[PDB]
Amino acid sequence: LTLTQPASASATPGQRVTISCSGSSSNIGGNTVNWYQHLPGAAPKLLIHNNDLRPSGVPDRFSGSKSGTSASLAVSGLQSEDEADYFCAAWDDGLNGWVFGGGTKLTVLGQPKAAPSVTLFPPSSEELQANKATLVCLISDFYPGAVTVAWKADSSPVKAGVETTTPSKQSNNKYAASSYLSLTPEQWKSHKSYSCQVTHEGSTVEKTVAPT
Amino acid sequence: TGHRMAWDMMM
Amino acid sequence: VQLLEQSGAEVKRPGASVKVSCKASGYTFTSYAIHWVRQAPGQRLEWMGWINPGNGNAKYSQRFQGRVIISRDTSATTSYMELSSLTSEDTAVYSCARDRGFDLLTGHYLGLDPWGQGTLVTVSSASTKGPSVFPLAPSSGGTAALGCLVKDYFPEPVTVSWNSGALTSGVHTFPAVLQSSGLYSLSSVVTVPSSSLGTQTYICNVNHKPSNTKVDKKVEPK
Ligand SMILES: [Cl-]
Repeated sequence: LTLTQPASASATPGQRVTISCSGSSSNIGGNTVNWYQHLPGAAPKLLIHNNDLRPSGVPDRFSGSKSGTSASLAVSGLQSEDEADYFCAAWDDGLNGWVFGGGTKLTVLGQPKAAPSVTLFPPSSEELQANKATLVCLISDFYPGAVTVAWKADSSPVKAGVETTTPSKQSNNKYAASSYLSLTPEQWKSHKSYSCQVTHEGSTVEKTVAPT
Repeated sequence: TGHRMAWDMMM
Repeated sequence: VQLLEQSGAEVKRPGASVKVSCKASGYTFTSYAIHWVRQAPGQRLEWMGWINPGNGNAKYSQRFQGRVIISRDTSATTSYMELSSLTSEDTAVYSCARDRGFDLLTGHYLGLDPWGQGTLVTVSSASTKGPSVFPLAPSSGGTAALGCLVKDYFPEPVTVSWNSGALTSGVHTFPAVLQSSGLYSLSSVVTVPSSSLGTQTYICNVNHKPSNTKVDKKVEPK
């Protein structure tokens, strides 16, 4: 079954932030809530067990509470290292097993916006010789990690043959993504141009290439 | 079954 | 320190079965239950079942009953989860976790802790395929971007270096996209001085262990 958490939470350093978990009589109602921190590439770390108890090592700035069919994790004196995904867990009497919340991504506010760099490559002559054509739109150095990518043939929107990655963190803590438009050589050669258009925080960067 | 009862039976 | 160490990533065809292992250490294996859970891409954790490693008693979620078997080898302090009749819905990271159980003195629940690192299982009907590597010829100020498109390979992973590892400044290799064909593609790009383009050789080295393929693709100006 399901425990419900907000998709995200955010606050500035030093602030107090709370994350809620809602369930039913057959999980949170009757059993304890347990909370985990999840950092990239690492196994979940138990932060709170039995509603409100901290394991050894866990800073006292983490606390938990439960009331009726809901529960809350609070983090006070928020630090940048607290940026992570947090999820709740409880035994469910109907499942006779564990149920988990979908997790809440906690953002520690403060990093300024950064604009994307966009590079667009046309199909290589060798790929065209292999009877294929791929346009490659590479997007990097942007923050926050949310972008929209749109492609155009001449001036018209293209939806077919587009594949775009989900933005991923770079080592400089900005984000990157890539988008690919697959075409036949005939389509590539038949148009005046194709464009990759990247929108981020209400600003747009458009790059254009042409078979000419 | 509640969590403690279930855990008691299993273990 | 208590550890649960899991077996490596697996690729399976629809209809096959997979068996994932979880090696425990640092505590008395037979005294604590082991749970198995999974998480599909974009979805939440889902509990699959649990076992008392002392006696082998296993119990399962009704959603998996009849095609999951959880077992253990006490001499090897290892638990196994076998899932049969795989479909693409079974692509997920599979994780084990130790049940610390209840404190017999206080009645407090002590938590599932620690957890294993997870094992990715990918279920796909795609056949192993080495990539076609295409040069992305340089594009400019005092620097220029050039790269390689690593197209249509299966399964993951591919490794990419430039100039046999002698070039790292300004290298950016992007995460792969998974296409509707079930094949992956990725790109790697490097930023280099424009003044070097006439004289310096740039080669991307792509290795795809699963198809036993290596490509060294020279990238020239056009
Ligand atoms: Cl409980």
